[PDB]
Amino acid sequence: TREANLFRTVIRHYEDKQYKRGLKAAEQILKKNPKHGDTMSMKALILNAQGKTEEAFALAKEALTIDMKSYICWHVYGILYRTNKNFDEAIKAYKFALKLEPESHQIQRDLAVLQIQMRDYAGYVQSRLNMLKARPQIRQNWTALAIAYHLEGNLEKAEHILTTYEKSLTTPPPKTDLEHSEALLYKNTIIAERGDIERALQHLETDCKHCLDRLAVMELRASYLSKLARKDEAAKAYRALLDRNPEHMDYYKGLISALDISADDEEAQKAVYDEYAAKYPRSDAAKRLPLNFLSGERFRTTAKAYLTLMFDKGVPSTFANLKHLYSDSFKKETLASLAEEYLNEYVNARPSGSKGKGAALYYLAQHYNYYMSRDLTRALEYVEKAIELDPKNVDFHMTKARIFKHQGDLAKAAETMDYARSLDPKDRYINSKAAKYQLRNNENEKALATMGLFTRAETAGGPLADLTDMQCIWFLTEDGEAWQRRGNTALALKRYHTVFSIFDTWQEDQFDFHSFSLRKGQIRAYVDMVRWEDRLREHPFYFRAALDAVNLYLSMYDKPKDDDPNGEKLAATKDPLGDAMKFLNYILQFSPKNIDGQIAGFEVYIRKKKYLLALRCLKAASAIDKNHPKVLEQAAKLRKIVSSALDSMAPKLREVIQAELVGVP
Amino acid sequence: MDIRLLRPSDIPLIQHANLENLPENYFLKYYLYHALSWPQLSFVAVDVSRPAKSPYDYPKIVGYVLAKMEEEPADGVPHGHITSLSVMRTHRRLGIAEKLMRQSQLAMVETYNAHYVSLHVRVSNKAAIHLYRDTLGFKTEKVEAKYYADGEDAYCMKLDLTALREQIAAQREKELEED
Amino acid sequence: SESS
Amino acid sequence: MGKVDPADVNLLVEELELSKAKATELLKAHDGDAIKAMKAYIQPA
Ligand SMILES: *C(=O)CSCCNC(=O)CCNC(=O)[C@H](O)C(C)(C)COP(=O)(O)OP(=O)(O)OC[C@H]1O[C@@H](n2cnc3c(N)ncnc32)[C@H](O)[C@@H]1OP(=O)(O)O
Repeated sequence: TREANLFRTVIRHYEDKQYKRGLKAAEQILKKNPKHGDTMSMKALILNAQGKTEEAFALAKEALTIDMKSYICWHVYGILYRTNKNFDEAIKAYKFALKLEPESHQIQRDLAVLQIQMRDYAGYVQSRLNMLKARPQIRQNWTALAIAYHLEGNLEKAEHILTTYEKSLTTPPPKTDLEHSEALLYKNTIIAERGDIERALQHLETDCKHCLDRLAVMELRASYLSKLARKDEAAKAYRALLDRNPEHMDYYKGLISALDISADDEEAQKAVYDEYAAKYPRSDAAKRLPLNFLSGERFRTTAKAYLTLMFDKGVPSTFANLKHLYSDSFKKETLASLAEEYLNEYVNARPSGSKGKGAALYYLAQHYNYYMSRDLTRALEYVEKAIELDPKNVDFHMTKARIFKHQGDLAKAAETMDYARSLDPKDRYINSKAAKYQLRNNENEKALATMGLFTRAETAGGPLADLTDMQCIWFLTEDGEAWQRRGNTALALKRYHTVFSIFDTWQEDQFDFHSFSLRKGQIRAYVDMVRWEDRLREHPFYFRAALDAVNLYLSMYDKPKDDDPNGEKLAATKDPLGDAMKFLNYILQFSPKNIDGQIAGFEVYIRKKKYLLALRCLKAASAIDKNHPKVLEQAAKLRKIVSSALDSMAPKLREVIQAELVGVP
Repeated sequence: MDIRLLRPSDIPLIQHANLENLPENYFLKYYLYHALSWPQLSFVAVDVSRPAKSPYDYPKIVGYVLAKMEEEPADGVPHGHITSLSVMRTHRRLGIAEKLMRQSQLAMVETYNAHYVSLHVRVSNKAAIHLYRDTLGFKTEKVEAKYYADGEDAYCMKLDLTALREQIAAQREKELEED
Repeated sequence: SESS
Repeated sequence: MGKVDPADVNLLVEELELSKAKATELLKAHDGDAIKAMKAYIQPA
């Protein structure tokens, strides 16, 4: 009974972060009752709460051996696991704790979160059904169970749960209730995902008419009407959206389709665009878009009038806004001719200022720097004439550096970009460009000092630490590739590993929001996030650094509180191909349509002596580009190995290999 | 460039755009918190006609506006705040920031009944100050000394949304007549 | 832009 | 209801680098036909 109260003072000392006051207390129980499981677990927590991670796990694990039916021991075990980011082992332990103590709202709460975090859908459904049973007066718990069903693929049941709630309402909520408004739209999206566009439009107009998310109602209405081939009405709907946001390409597409105007009819299309250009004089879209389908003289005429506006305004981003048209040779040559034409026609505005002339010369500089119309010599001439006219122009010098880059003079390119930077020291974009160019010239330490001009000053670990903290993947990747080029395998790997960890964080970032989104009621955004997260590492931001790592480990294989800050332990690996697997697995699983990944996978697996996976990569890469030189080489390289080591492989493997190899060489 | 509502899948390239163009940076998690708290208020500019180097290319973000409602109303009076706004240097002076601001402001009024919107800007930021004052009609409220990490002062600027709200109510009445 |  | 050969499970584990759980599941997906399962698994999207 004194130990009974002493056990309580161990929890009190724990919840007050008084480790010593709690340990010394627990040790007094364990000297009298040394196989008291609940106490051992409580001690395991405090150990873990002070770095004793390995020791805490040994102890917690010992504790639940002694008392296998204690919900505290299992709860603790889970907490440790969840802390060490092993959510899967956490789930197993939370689940059993809850079977031992089903009354625990905390255990059920935390498990449910873990389950959706690991996309244990069936588990999450059961959890929410339970939570809803326990607290059905609270709307969040109904919505949550609908979400679990929805993410599980059970759309019919998710709609049922949503409608069941609505049917309990005695009084219609006021249109100011954002939770109710969001709940109506979420149900609406669910009806459409079930494929019932007829019913979703009906539900939209009947129940969703006054929802607060105005753009959503407007976009859903147009989308449904168009799919139902209700063209007059869809026309009116796309007009509503255009009036709201004259700058959104798809609204014009929608309108134009709804009017039944054929893509061949250039003049009939421009009328629609001219109409909104008149109505909305500041819309760039309403002037620029018609240059996509306009052609011949109609194009030249419209293009001249657009260019005159931009050049007169002195806009330096004119080329960037138009280069998408350069796929058409005619529009390419015509745009250059018009610029030259404007240049010749130019007179100094504001004589009693010359921005128009700078803007045309700058357009021409970029035209001839662009790979689709490249003439680096002429580009140089044009930028120099521009810089004569405007010597302090950052963008002028920036383009100049880029021409040098294309000429192959990386040194000159970094010197010039840095000069450009020095002209606007307050602007981070040009600072970032200069650093990049310096890394492209393999000047890492210089590039890092440039970035130091914008990283928080008294950060510990210098600029690199701040940039790491702020998850700056472009710089980390560039820095790595540069270090690799200099032969510094250690820092190269360290960088690639850092980008890998940033992606682990992004995956873990969604964790607090499984609960938080239920409090906000903004449910469609939540489901958007989840679905994006399910494909997280397909992003080229992951792929680039990851393909670098895999290539560098391949190279290393052929060429035999923060620990390891310079990645020296990384470089000193005895198993590089083993170290490459965590990078490669994501590559092949999330970016299978990417041949570079498949080619790299092949190289890794033949070396690993895993010829079946090698073939799988090869068959993928070949399905993407039959006659790619590398897939042809690897195809031929594989066949030699197969004929060689086939006596050593199992007969079933031998069979599958030879059979699926003949398919496509 | 296309203007459209923020997408959660856009967040890495939004964050990257912020890293390139602004000295004030945040964890990805903070972008999530906006996207999941006020999904109707943040918009992006997209270079949609950029040819894709890869089958997994994401939409190329050349501008964004990151906006929120103030969780603590001044006097129980709802108002928006602009957390972050930038356009790639290569894409400035095409009117993008203006369009992004007016989209955010409209949703602030419609969905959250915003009475005004506020923001901070460096005192030396000519380009930004002319956008807010001259184009959008923000007034200056005060100067916050050493607001930014490097010590630079900020203007706290505020836009009265009364005009937009009434303008909105006027179009609501014409729809009610049709109704 | 918001500080820090 | 599909029963699986343990040597097959160990073969898929070693040559496809799968967990014993996933290797078994894949095999069960093809009625314990290892040659069918391995051929299916290396076919691209
Ligand atoms: C915190 O978020 C609030 S302050 C943070 C501002 N962002 C920032 O400083 C990052 C770097 N700068 C930019 O990204 C960018 O320059 C903006 C966002 C400040 C402006 O973007 P835009 O270029 O897209 O602006 P526009 O919509 O095209 O023009 C609208 C009005 O802005 C004035 N303007 C724009 N650029 C100017 C320069 N370089 N100098 C003076 N004035 C400039 C114009 O008045 C324009 O109105 P107009 O009537 O003239 O069209």
